[PDB]
Parts: sequence; structure tokens; C-alpha cells
Amino acid sequence: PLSETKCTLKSFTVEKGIYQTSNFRVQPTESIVRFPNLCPFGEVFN
Amino acid sequence: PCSFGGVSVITPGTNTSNQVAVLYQDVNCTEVNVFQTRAGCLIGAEHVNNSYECDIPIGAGICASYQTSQSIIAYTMSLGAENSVAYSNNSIAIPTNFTISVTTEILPVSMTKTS
Amino acid sequence: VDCTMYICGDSTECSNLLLQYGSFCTQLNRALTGIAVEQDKNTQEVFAQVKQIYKTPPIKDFGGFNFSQILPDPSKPSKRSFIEDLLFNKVTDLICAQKFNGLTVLPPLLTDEMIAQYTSALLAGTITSGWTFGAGAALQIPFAMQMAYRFNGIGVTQNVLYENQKLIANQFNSAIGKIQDSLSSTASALGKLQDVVNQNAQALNTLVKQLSSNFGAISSVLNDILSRLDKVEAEVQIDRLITGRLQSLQTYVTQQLIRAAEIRASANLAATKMSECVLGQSKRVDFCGKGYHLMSFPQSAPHGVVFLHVTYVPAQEKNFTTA
Amino acid sequence: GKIQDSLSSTASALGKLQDVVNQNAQALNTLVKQLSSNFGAISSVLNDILSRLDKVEAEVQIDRLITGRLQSLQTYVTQQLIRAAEIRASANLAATKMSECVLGQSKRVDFCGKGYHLMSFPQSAPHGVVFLHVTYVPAQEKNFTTAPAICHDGKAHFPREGVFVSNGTHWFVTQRNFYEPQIITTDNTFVSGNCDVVIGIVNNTVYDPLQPELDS
Ligand SMILES: *[C@@H]1O[C@H](CO)[C@@H](O[C@@H]2O[C@H](CO)[C@@H](O)[C@H](O)[C@H]2NC(C)=O)[C@H](O)[C@H]1NC(C)=O
Ligand SMILES: *[C@@H]1O[C@H](CO)[C@@H](O[C@@H]2O[C@H](CO)[C@@H](O)[C@H](O)[C@H]2NC(C)=O)[C@H](O)[C@H]1NC(C)=O
Ligand SMILES: *[C@@H]1O[C@H](CO)[C@@H](O[C@@H]2O[C@H](CO)[C@@H](O)[C@H](O)[C@H]2NC(C)=O)[C@H](O)[C@H]1NC(C)=O
Ligand SMILES: *[C@@H]1O[C@H](CO)[C@@H](O[C@@H]2O[C@H](CO)[C@@H](O)[C@H](O)[C@H]2NC(C)=O)[C@H](O)[C@H]1NC(C)=O
Ligand SMILES: *[C@@H]1O[C@H](CO)[C@@H](O[C@@H]2O[C@H](CO)[C@@H](O)[C@H](O)[C@H]2NC(C)=O)[C@H](O)[C@H]1NC(C)=O
Ligand SMILES: *[C@@H]1O[C@H](CO)[C@@H](O)[C@H](O)[C@H]1NC(C)=O
Ligand SMILES: *[C@@H]1O[C@H](CO)[C@@H](O)[C@H](O)[C@H]1NC(C)=O
Ligand SMILES: *[C@@H]1O[C@H](CO)[C@@H](O)[C@H](O)[C@H]1NC(C)=O
Ligand SMILES: *[C@@H]1O[C@H](CO)[C@@H](O)[C@H](O)[C@H]1NC(C)=O
Ligand SMILES: *[C@@H]1O[C@H](CO)[C@@H](O)[C@H](O)[C@H]1NC(C)=O
Ligand SMILES: *[C@@H]1O[C@H](CO)[C@@H](O)[C@H](O)[C@H]1NC(C)=O
Repeated sequence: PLSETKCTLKSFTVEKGIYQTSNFRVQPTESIVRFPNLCPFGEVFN
Repeated sequence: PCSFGGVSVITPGTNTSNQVAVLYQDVNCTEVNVFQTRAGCLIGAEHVNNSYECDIPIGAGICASYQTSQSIIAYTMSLGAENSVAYSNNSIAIPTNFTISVTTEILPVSMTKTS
Repeated sequence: VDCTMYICGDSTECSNLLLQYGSFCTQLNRALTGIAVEQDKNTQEVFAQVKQIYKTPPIKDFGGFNFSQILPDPSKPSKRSFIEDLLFNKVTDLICAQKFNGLTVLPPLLTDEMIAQYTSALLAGTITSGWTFGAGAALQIPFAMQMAYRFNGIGVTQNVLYENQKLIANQFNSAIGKIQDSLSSTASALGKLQDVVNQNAQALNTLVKQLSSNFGAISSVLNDILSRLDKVEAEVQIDRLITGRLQSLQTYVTQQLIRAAEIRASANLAATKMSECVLGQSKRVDFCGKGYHLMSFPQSAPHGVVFLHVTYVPAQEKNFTTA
Repeated sequence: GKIQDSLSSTASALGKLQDVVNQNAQALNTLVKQLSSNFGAISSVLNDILSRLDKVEAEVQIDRLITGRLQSLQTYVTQQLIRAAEIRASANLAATKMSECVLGQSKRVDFCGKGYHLMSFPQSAPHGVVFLHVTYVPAQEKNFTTAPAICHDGKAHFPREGVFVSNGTHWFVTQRNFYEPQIITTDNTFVSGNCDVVIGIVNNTVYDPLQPELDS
């Protein structure tokens, strides 16, 4: 995370202070698919 | 949606050190020495109680400076140096002597004319 | 505001194209950072002109001038004048949706509890030390004498104050009481502040709604254009998304810059009043408000400052033959 | 002398100027680098689109260059307008100081810089100006018991200019911002009202210039 800021200033000298390096994101673990009549196969087949 | 924020690399000049203290802004500290802040998740600078004048502003009055060997620290920004003026209804304080200071003041006037 | 995430929601298909517009993504951050950096310079010069944090003595005899309204409330966890808290009521989730698209609201470098130390110090210096703490080491001087000066500043010989001291006390003390009644029911007097907070959240809102607009493309959802079509078409559509959103940023950004300067000039005026009015006595006329000016007491307010100008207004006249 | 080293030994004092010059050269670099961006067109070289493709299609391509570049100017232009409007504000601040501070003497507290202001010396700097403010800062304090007024005969005497003080024995009228104690005489004080009103008035004898001159 230190090397990525020096690429923002393009300089090998980094002046005393705070610099904003590229943002980070939390990434997703997994996908969650969720779906909630009935067809009368108990009324047709039985 | 999952938290996110600007990484901020807090450093003294690369002159004095190669050591950086990263500030993850506006995240609780999990998703990453670790110190939770009001501004965000600050990694790599040991907390300090005794508060000094601000050095490198961060946020919410947290100012980081390099010195103690040494390691980047972070602390609640102290505002000036406290004074309590000794005061009473008959008490006056008259200066007996003076100094003459010359203070540079710098202003832009024009900018490069481009067409 | 993160251009990459704002324009292109978490999707490289759009992220690639954004690389073709070059610095448009970055230079906005440079612009916004350019604003947010100086936003603390404003608060820097306005509130902290003072070298040291003064605090009033434990006991108050000012000659009958009751400051217990304006001085820090010792009991509130955040020490703030009884007045200041009126303000924090009158001025006022939205942040969450903003927080969700790449719109982040960085914390003001100085917390309100810090501002309340400055506006305590300046206010506690002005009371005890006269104005001399702006020019150097604060000098304890009897307040009831300090007024004998500030009249000479308006041309009234001081023999008026020592004689009228009591009458001036109640006129001051009561005039304070009127302030707190005004704020108690006045939403409008903070209109200047309330407008500034509004106009930002306004353009912030509008900035967000622009994520729901088609901009001519077949939908305003980034992925729903993708999974509908084979990407070589999406490369075309996502333009009209990017071209739309990228613009909508530059609209919003260019706004902020203009609006920033508007605050910028206002911040300069606040520093001028803080410097001249509070730390001095302003010979300028109607710069500190109608009437000849005696002193001002700053009071913090959210994203702003509130001066209480104590001004000397003549009253009863008598026609005189003169030569 | 120290103004030399203040400038000589630290390069950050001029940041204000240095920031202006950089931001100008900054946007120019950015404005130039925008020439090399595709903006959705097949290439950033205006001739290549003309070389590879037959014009009828190349028309639509060059739009994305033009629309991109032409926009990219308005971005740059708008920045300059906004940025100049800042300088335009800073210029007036100088012209205000130059007129009031240099040419006159300023009564505006901390407009010319911390302290009571004596005089200012303008100095040019690239695309800017630098003022040397010669200011008067008091130093050494001595706690004094003070009184707002002095009863003499039952009349009250108030300091004509400055205030009364004593070191604890003899009451001294003096000027406010520097300590120059002076024996109290009627030429230092004007009479007003009488004693029973003024809070904190104290006893003393206000010496008369005239009375001694008499006796012969
Ligand atoms: C007022 O202050 C100045 C310095 O702040 C004093 O100047 C010094 O005086 C001493 C005499 O004891 C000399 O030895 C020094 O060389 C002086 N300093 C300089 C820089 O010239 C001055 O004496 C003070 N005046 C009074 C009345 O105390
Ligand atoms: C200054 O004003 C405050 C309130 O404006 C006074 O505090 C009140 O004192 C009375 C006693 O006379 C109490 O009954 C009230 O409950 C107090 N109010 C609050 C809010 O504390 C205070 O006494 C005044 N002091 C001076 C020196 O004027
Ligand atoms: C100056 O005006 C004030 C009112 O602003 C006068 O003070 C009032 O005097 C009456 C007596 O006639 C009292 O009943 C009031 O209580 C006083 N008011 C206050 C706030 O104390 C004052 O007498 C006037 N003085 C002159 C010389 O005209
Ligand atoms: C306060 O200052 C006055 C003015 O100098 C002092 O009065 C003189 O003090 C000196 C001290 O050596 C005596 O020699 C003089 O005779 C005094 N003058 C007169 C007219 O009596 C006074 O002593 C000072 N007091 C303190 C406590 O500093
Ligand atoms: C200043 O001195 C006068 C005397 O010249 C003091 O007046 C006396 O005050 C007391 C207190 O009420 C009375 O009992 C005396 O009768 C007064 N003297 C005369 C001659 O009538 C006055 O009190 C002194 N001031 C202070 C603040 O002490
Ligand atoms: C930076 O390093 C140089 C030597 O390379 C030194 O002279 C200077 O004092 C350093 N600056 C700081 C702030 O330590
Ligand atoms: C962070 O999470 C912990 C529990 O995991 C909680 O105690 C703490 O209050 C949280 N802080 C923030 C700022 O979310
Ligand atoms: C501050 O002091 C407290 C005790 O008062 C201690 O628990 C805490 O660890 C200290 N923190 C730092 C950073 O010194
Ligand atoms: C002075 O004279 C004018 C003449 O019209 C009058 O109106 C005014 O009331 C007078 N002043 C006072 C204090 O009455
Ligand atoms: C005046 O008295 C106060 C009492 O606390 C003290 O702080 C101050 O230093 C004194 N002034 C001088 C010049 O000693
Ligand atoms: C000053 O205040 C004290 C309280 O410490 C009081 O005893 C004295 O009478 C007051 N004197 C003046 C002149 O205000």
C-alpha cells in the first residue's frame, strides 16, 4: 500500500503528509439465489 | 453493500523514513498493529495518549507524527497550548517592552497567461 | 467520489472503457480533493487564529455582565455555550445510499468539540484580556475597564461607562436574553447555514438520481445491459451510460468548485470579521452591524460561525441650537 | 536578516505561488495527455482514422475524438475561469494590502499580519507578490493593581488617554500599550461626575501643575 501512492505522485520523493491511494472494496463471498402454487399431480396421478 | 473507502497512506517524508501507516477510511476494523479511530481503520501506527500539536492531519482531530527506535504514532490532535489568564477585577497587565517582527506574507497576483 | 465505482458499478466491462477517457476519472478526485483539502483551511484560519487555548477564571465578576449563556457549558459532555446548542438543534439514510455508490463524506478535521474550544478561547480571551491577545501575549485587564476603551473606539468618552455601568449591564444582559428567545422559535435566521447544507445534499441527491437515468441507453442498470446483449453491443451502449454519468459528474463537480469558492469568499469574510471585529474593535462602519461596534462574541454552528455583535446605538435626541 | 534564511533555508514558504504555477502546468499536461486518449475512437492519431477507414465511417469516429477533445477543452477552460476567479480574489486582497498596508498604515487588526502594524514593504515574486510587514509586538508584562478612576476631592478623575495603575504604592497614569509611568496631574485626567457612582474608584491625590507655581 505504500508503493501504490508513489505511483500517484509519480515521484520517488514523497513529501511529509497524507496521500490518497486507490480505493479498496470488500468482495463477495458467495451468491445467494432465493425463490419463494402446486401442480395437481397428486390429483392426476393418484 | 459491503463497506469501502479511500486508502490513505500516512507517511513522514520519504526523506526521514520508508515506514508508512495506512489509514483505511470509514471501515470498522475487520475487513483488513491495528488502531480503530473515528475516521477509519488505521494500521501501522501505535496509539498515543499525550496529545501534541497537530502534524499530519487525518480526520476527527487525529494527527500523526513520526517521532517516538522511532515509529509513526497517532493521537488526538491537541489544540494549541493551554493557558488560563490570571484574572481579577483590579488586575491589569501592561507590557513594559516590545519587539519588532518582520513577517513575510505571500500572495498570488497573476497566473500564467495562456491562449 | 470514486469515479471508477460511481460510473461503472463494480464491473470491469465498464471499467475498461473508462480507461479510454483518461484523466477524467482521476482529475475529478484531484478537483474534489482540491476542495476538501482547503475546506479545512477555511476552518483553520477562521477559528484558529489563537496561539493558546485560554479559559476563563473559575469566578466571574465582570461588573454585572452575565456571560453564562455564551461561555462553555461545564455540564454538557461537549462543552458548548447554552446558545450554541440552540443552533445545533435548528440546523440538521441519505448518507447510506451515497455511501453506497462511491460517495463518501470525509470527517471535518476539527470535531465540534474542538471548534468549541477555539470559540471558547477567543471568547475567553476577549473577555479577560481585552483585544491584546491578537497582537501578542494576552493581558489580563478588568473587563469593566476594557469597555472604557471600546467606547473611546466609538468616540464616547469613558466617563459615560463608569457612571452608566449598571444601566449598560442590564441593557447588555437583557439583549442577550432576546437572542435566545429569537433562536428558540426562529428557523430562518440560520437560513444562510441551512441553505448551504441543503444545496449540497440537493446536488448530492441529483447526482445520485442520475444513476437511474437511461441517458439514451437501453437501461440505467449497468449489468442488465450486459446480460441482455452480447458485449460488442454493450461497448456501444455503456458509452451512453458513461458519457451520461461522466458528464453528470463534471456537472456536479464544476458546481462544487463554484460553490466552494462561494463559501471560500464567505470564509475569508469570517476570518476578516473574526480578526477585526472580535480580536479588535472595527472602525469600519456597519461591517460588524448597525451602530458603533463594541465587541463581538463568536459562536460555533454546524459548518459555520455565528457572531454576536455588541453595538452601541444612540437613542433619545434633543433639538439643539448650535454654532 | 532572518527573513533571508526563512526563505533561504525552507522551500515551502512559497507554496502558495508554487501551487499556482504547478496547477497551471498541471492542467496543461492533463490537457495535452487528453490528445492521446481514444475517447472510444479507433485511435488517438487524427490521421490514422483517416488513413485506415474510408471517410463516410471515419466521420463518426472523428466525432468521438472531437466530442471528447472539444469537451476536454471546456473542462480545461472552465477550470481556468474558476481558478482565475480565485486569483482575481487574491489579487484584490493584494491590491487592498498594497493600498492600505504599504501605502498607508492599517488599523485593521491582523489584516497586515499578527501584531500592531507599522509599515509594509512589497517585494515581487514570480506571478505573485510578497509583503514584509514590520509589526509591533509587545513583550514583557508586569502585573499592576489598577483602578478605573481616582477620587480626589470627591470629584472623579479619569485618565485622558491610557489608564491608571499602581505597582502597589503610587498611582500612575500611563499609556496602554507600553509602560511609561507618569505622576498623575490634572493635565493627565479630566473630571467627571463624582465619586459615589463609579465602581472601584480609589483614593489618591492628583497633583496640580499649577498649585506649586503659585506660592511665589
Ligand atoms: C527591551 O527588550 C530588549 C530586547 O527584547 C532589550 O534589549 C537588550 O538589552 C540588553 C540590556 O540589558 C542588551 O544587553 C541587549 O543587547 C539588548 N538586546 C538587543 C537585541 O539589542 C532592552 O534592554 C529592553 N528594555 C528594557 C528597558 O528592559
Ligand atoms: C446569569 O444568568 C443565569 C441564567 O441566565 C443565572 O442562573 C440562574 O440563576 C437563578 C438564581 O437567580 C436560578 O434560579 C436559575 O435556575 C439559574 N438558571 C440557570 C439556567 O442556571 C445566573 O444566576 C446569572 N448570574 C449572573 C452573575 O448574572
Ligand atoms: C436612558 O434610558 C434607559 C432606558 O433604556 C433609562 O433607564 C430606565 O430608567 C427608568 C426610570 O425612568 C427605570 O424605570 C428603568 O428600569 C430603566 N431601565 C433600565 C434598563 O435600567 C435611563 O434612565 C435613561 N437615562 C437617561 C439619562 O435618559
Ligand atoms: C512603585 O514605583 C514608585 C515609582 O518609582 C516607587 O516610588 C519610589 O520608589 C523608590 C524605590 O527606590 C524610592 O527611592 C522613591 O523615593 C519612591 N518615590 C517616592 C515619591 O516616594 C515605589 O517605591 C514603587 N513601589 C513598588 C512596590 O515597587
Ligand atoms: C476614600 O477615602 C474616603 C475618605 O477621604 C473614604 O470615605 C469614607 O468612607 C467611610 C465608609 O463609609 C465613611 O465611614 C467615612 O465617613 C468616609 N470619610 C469621610 C471623610 O466622610 C472612602 O471610603 C475611601 N474609599 C475607599 C474605596 O476606601
Ligand atoms: C531531509 O534530508 C536531508 C539530507 O538528505 C536533510 O538535510 C534534511 O534535514 C532532511 N529533512 C528533514 C525534515 O528531516
Ligand atoms: C465494529 O464492530 C464491533 C463488533 O464486531 C463493534 O463492537 C464496534 O462498535 C463496531 N464499530 C464500528 C465503528 O462499526
Ligand atoms: C492511555 O491511558 C490509559 C489509562 O489511563 C491506558 O489504558 C491506555 O492504554 C493509554 N493509551 C495510550 C495510547 O497511551
Ligand atoms: C425637533 O424638531 C422637529 C421639527 O419638526 C420635531 O419633529 C422633533 O420632534 C424635534 N425633536 C424632538 C426630540 O422632539
Ligand atoms: C501575574 O500573576 C499571575 C498569577 O497567576 C501570574 O501567572 C503571572 O505570571 C504574573 N505576571 C508576571 C509578570 O509575573
Ligand atoms: C473585586 O472582586 C473582589 C472579589 O474577589 C471583591 O472583593 C472586590 O470588592 C472587587 N473590587 C472591585 C473594585 O471590583
